[PDB]
Amino acid sequence: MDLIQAAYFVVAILFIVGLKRMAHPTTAKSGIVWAGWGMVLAVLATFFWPGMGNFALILLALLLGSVVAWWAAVRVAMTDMPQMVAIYNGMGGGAAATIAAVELLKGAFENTGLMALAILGGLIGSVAFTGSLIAFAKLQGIMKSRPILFPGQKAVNALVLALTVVIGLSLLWNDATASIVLFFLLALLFGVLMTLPIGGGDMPVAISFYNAFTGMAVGFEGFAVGNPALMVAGTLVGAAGTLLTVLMARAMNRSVWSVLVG
Amino acid sequence: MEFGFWSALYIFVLTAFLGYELITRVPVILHTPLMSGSNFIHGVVVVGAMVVLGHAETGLEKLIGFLGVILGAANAAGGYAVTVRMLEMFERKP
Repeated sequence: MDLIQAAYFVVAILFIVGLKRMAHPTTAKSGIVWAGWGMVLAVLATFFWPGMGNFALILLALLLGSVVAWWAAVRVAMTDMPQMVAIYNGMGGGAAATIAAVELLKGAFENTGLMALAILGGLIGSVAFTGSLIAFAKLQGIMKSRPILFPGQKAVNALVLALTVVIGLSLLWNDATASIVLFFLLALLFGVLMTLPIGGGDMPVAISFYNAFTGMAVGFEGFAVGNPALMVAGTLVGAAGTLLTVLMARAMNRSVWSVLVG
Repeated sequence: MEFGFWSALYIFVLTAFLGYELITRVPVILHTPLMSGSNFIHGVVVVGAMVVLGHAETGLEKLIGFLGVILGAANAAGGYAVTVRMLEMFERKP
């Protein structure tokens, strides 16, 4: 507990300084390096979580995802870097949801307010996930670039979101394993629906928006389960990410709401 | 929030103020690399997914916890790689 605490703490200082340095011209190159060590320290230190098992599945999954991902990033043309940022972002959010989802269906929550936090992070995660994939698809030409519009869409979107929130709250009284898969389907479903109307040209602001969204997703997820490394880094990026989205929109001589709609 | 409700709320808001604050005064040329690095940083989701996986029973929990770690690992690995390549655009040639 106390050496993990100590490690995860130094990890925050490494992400804070790293993010701090990524933001200034002379110091940008080191920033990613500092944050890098942050990750390393964090990934090692978490091996010593008490009650830790399934190590083969763990080593498999770290190895599988980290390498295939690295492989892709290195081969891609500089011209496709926006969608790469998108798709790695999506999966960050998917992870936020998986954390939520597992804990939710061991119903491992005593505090119902923590449960609520977890569910909120699940919803936001799931949205970022499929939201960032639609973004990718569009850039890659796998889908229509321009706003995918239809009859009374505004209403169907609000409706799914409303339905999702609602059946989400449901898990506080009844946490039936059927309600959980429904909750996530709807959260993933609302992810896609949210981004159909977003034009390819606005995609930089959508992606910055989803980046804020998964950051927030993971900070919430971190508070719900007792994990400081997520709590800090999560909200650090959620907060910096929303500001970034404002500045990116401003720069593109246009507004965030506009991006979201048609 | 957790580990002292007030304790945690102070952390939440301070971290949020601090995060927001570091990014003010960022230049335009650094927008997207900043996005990539911050995207890389929420790559710590692995750590959380890792713990979910480590304690998983029921097998469903292992499956979905297994995906969690893959997804989380690519976010960190891929985000790191991508940020590094963007930063190489600023560099001269000889």
